[PDB]
Amino acid sequence: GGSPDENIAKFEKAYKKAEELNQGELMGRALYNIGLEKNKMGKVKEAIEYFLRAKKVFDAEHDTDGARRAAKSLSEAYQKVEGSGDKGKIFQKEGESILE
Repeated sequence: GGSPDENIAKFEKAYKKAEELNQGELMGRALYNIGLEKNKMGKVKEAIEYFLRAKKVFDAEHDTDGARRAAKSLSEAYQKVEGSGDKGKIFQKEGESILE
């Protein structure tokens, strides 16, 4: 297995590991990943929460990149809050994992 909401259960543990270390870059990315999992399951409004909280922690770190990155995924979500998906081919893909 490895369902997105079940992956969140691990990412919340990983968030607590980020949080005890107080490393808001990691704390932001943790909630951001959770939000991506929500968004792909159709939990758009739940995705918003996690991208807002992720972004908020990036804003504290002054990492404007991750703040805009969470806001970009927020834009992806807000389109589905206005026109929920819509009958059309949205060119989606996997999360940018260029982590060597």
